[PDB]
Amino acid sequence: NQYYGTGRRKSSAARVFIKPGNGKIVINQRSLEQYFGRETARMVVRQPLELVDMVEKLDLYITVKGGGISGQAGAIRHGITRALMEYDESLRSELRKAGFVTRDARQVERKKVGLRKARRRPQFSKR
Amino acid sequence: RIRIRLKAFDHRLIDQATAEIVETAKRTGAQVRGPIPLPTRKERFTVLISPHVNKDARDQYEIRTHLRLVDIVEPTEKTVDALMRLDLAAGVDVQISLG
Amino acid sequence: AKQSMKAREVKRVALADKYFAKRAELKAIISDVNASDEDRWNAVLKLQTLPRDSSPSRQRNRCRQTGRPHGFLRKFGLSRIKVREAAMRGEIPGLKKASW
Amino acid sequence: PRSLKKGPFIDLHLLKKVEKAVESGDKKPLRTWSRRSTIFPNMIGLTIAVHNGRQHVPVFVTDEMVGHKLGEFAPTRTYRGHA
Amino acid sequence: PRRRVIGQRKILPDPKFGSELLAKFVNILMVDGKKSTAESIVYSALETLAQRSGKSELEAFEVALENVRPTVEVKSRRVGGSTYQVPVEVRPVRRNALAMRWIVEAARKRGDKSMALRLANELSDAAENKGTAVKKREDVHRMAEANKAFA
Amino acid sequence: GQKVHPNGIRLGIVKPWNSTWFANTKEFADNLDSDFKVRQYLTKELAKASVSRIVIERPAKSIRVTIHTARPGIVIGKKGEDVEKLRKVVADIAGVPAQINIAEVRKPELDAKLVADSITSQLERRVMFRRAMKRAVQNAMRLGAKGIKVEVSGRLGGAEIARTEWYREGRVPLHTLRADIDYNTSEAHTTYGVIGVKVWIFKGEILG
RNA sequence: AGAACCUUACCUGGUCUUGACAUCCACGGAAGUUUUCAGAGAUGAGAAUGUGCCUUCGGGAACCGUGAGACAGGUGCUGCAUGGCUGUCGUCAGCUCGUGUUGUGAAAUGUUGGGUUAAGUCCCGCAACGAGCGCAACCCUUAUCCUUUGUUGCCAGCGGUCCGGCCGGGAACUCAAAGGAGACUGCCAGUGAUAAACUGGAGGAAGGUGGGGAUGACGUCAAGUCAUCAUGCCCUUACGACCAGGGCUACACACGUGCUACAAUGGCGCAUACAAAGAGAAGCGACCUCGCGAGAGCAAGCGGACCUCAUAAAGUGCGUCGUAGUCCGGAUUGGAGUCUGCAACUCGACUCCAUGAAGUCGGAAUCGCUAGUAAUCGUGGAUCAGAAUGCCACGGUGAAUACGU
Repeated sequence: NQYYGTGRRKSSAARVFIKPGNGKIVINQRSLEQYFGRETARMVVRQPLELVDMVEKLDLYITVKGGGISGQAGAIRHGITRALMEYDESLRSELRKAGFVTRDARQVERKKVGLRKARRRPQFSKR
Repeated sequence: RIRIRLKAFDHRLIDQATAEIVETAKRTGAQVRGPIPLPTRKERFTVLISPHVNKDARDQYEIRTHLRLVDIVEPTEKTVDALMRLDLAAGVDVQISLG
Repeated sequence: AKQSMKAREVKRVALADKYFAKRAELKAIISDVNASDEDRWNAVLKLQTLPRDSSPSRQRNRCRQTGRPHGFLRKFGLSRIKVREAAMRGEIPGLKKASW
Repeated sequence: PRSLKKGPFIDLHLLKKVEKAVESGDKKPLRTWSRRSTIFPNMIGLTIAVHNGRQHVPVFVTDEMVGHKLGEFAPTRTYRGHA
Repeated sequence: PRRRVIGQRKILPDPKFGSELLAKFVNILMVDGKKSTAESIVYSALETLAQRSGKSELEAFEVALENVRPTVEVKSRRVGGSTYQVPVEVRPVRRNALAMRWIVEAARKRGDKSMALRLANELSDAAENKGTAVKKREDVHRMAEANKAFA
Repeated sequence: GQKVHPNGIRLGIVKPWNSTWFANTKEFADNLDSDFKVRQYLTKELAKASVSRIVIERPAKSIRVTIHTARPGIVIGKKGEDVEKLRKVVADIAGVPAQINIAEVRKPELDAKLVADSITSQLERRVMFRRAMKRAVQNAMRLGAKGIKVEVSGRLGGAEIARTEWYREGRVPLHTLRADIDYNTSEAHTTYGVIGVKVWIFKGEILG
């Protein structure tokens, strides 16, 4: 019965499963409060659920790999959104409005020869 | 089981080789495992392109070494020998290892 | 580079090839904590006696075509300049311009 | 400095020369290029003209010079002053 | 730029109070992309401020901001031989930003020990209508007044 | 040094490689060296024979050479006399069993390298460079090149001040990756100095 | 893309002169293998083994030896004799040609004009009509999906459990490649000259070139490079070759580019979480043992989605310090040592203990950056015995601002 959505953001890759239940979130066999020490991360993972009143209605099992914390959180959120879409298919519009269906395609820009970074040019001088 | 590690620079060529190997396996023996693609090695190189001096002037080359893992689960009399006999296309280093 | 330099390099290489077994053995002896002091001393002295060009840390990697000491690459055995040329010509297999 | 397990460094030839000198009991200066050679207890009393790149500069060895090397007492560069 | 105006990028509201302005402030405060620390500091400032003035955390902050927002700023046209500073009515989006920035600057300046504490103090000052940010605002206004002839 | 090499930019798409083998980091440099040697030897030998492209391909500790030449008859000589001779020397150079194949180049006026070589030869035997260039261009056009460019540079007519001159005809798109642009180069070692000859020959676009 | 020796081209001495590197004959010796004393070493003198492929036997091809010359050699000069390669204006939208026409002609026209575009982009007009090189597209990469194939990668649902995907297994998901789909102002409305377009919105992972790279027109600067390479006067018992030591690391000073700081958005201590991308056989080197530590010893696994480098750090929590030249800062110097290496004096890196400069945000002025950018945090790679704060790569966190010309 369990529904599913893949999450991806920066170099993170979340695997969100939605099930009907009480609303307990497990991320890599750890609680939401344990895994994400950051409040912002927590908020981002809860955002979609908040938007469509199904926080108490459904449990979700997650496993996430790659990236840092914020990126991971984003990925998770994306996955959740996907799952929701799969599951209801009538909440899509709301999600779209929110801006959660959109895969955030922003990757880190590669370092470029000549430059110290993606865009930082070295210090110039006429003399 | 016979593990087979195909390695080549051209991907198409490698693919062709793999298919051929599978064909060789499948007629003689039975239950060929399958052509599993491993990660490609993208060995990059930067070089200064000026003869003398211009350091920001550079060419960045790479060699994409592709890997194909073909496995054979049942080595029969006919199959292994056939495989041995069969020489593949040039520019494809194949390594074969039973057990 | 000059011819002379190349020749020298070759000579060094040859020496290295020759004296490897002995030199290595000597090194081992010197290292070996479970050994006599006098023996160790002898080994140290013995090493000195052997030619300098026998050392592998003496020989410089030069380009196999031009003998250019700098800008070398190990995989190709060529200096950058020559490597590039090879790449352009199709002479290095698999090598093409990379973008990402 | 050099490892304690390796011992002190002295050039073999130099050492030999020193030994010879000791045997003789002579005090004529020994011209030497081994600046990297450590001074030894037996070398005390001997004059040993160490090369500085250009010329051999005489170094009368003392009790205090033992742990040091020969090149320490034979300065290579020759700076007087800018004005 | 010359060619094209662009739409301002999306900003998430802060997790504690659910405010855009607060988030913006936090961002402004932040240095070296250490957002979290900055946000913590902001929170601390708020809490202390709340304790001091009563009200809410957010409301108090808003009030403080209000006392440092500039109605009018100046810009340098310089069409003549010498430069003429001209007043201009500063827009809603910008004014809010400016006040925040000023506050942050004041906090940075201030001689108190912890950053958060300093920030809180600054906020309090703003609320009361004394301090550094307020002074700056006054100066800005004053300049505009002086150059009111130009319009 | 503005322009990218036209062969080099297209190796992944429309142009293939010359040396076509796999090797690990251990044996790769050595292989390259061997290739360089053999190629050099071949060039030295088959100068009078119009040779365009040597393609080396080594599977299973055995070297397979493929010589693309306009006139096989001179490279082969008597049936399997010259080729055979070449083979053993190639083997020696390599240190492995050798195998020489000889591809016959249809339309040597459309092969760029060959054209370049011809031009160089002409220059060496003291013709008007311009007339040679014209001939090169014209011939290619006649043969059915979608376009051709040739360029010659330095000490033209033994002049003190060096310059470059070039003749284009038809279309020669270099920025277009899918264009089959046969590019190659040569050098005329004249009495006044070297004269470098470049030539681009556009066969047509590949669709895939 | 790495000067201790080497590199090295420079200096000081010590040496060689058909030569270190090749080809050629003549004729002495099979090559080579081992070892001895003097010498800084280069080199200059000794003792042991071998005679292989073939001879109407005037001898041969590999590899040393000697003399003659023919020649070798030159990182010697000219980049203002050159090729090749490179920078540069500038990834700027330009630069041309054929035929026609205009003008005595140099030339013009096309290529200007009305709009529009990132674009000589596109349309419309028009003595121009066409074409080429460039602005675009084709290529790589990144963002969504589908199919295929599932180990060394994965664990949704199943059983077992040493609660480790580890083992039965499963092929779902991630991921891995290979092949397809997808974005074209294609659809909607308005503005526009019945247009090219523009403005908005719908869908969509992505929207107007989606983000980034590669790609550099004709040409310019007698721009750079004869020291990569090649190439059209000079040296040839020396401007060539070998060696040991030194120098390229010097130090009143001036400039360039970086790193680390000046602190509390921090330092220190203890606990603890989340990456990517790479390299590896004269190599990467677990575990275990010893060492305060750098490391040492033993020694598996592994040419590697398997094993190793390899603990990511910033972060988070708890404690402490409380604005001091400090529990900030680490230069400098003394001692003692580890590793590499024939060899760390000149002149390596790293460690430990001590020492604890200047520096409290920097004058005139001056640089970078418009987004996953700057800022900040670590990680890897090349060269490489050893020797990066440089270079080239990788992810983490992650802003501000753009009214306008």
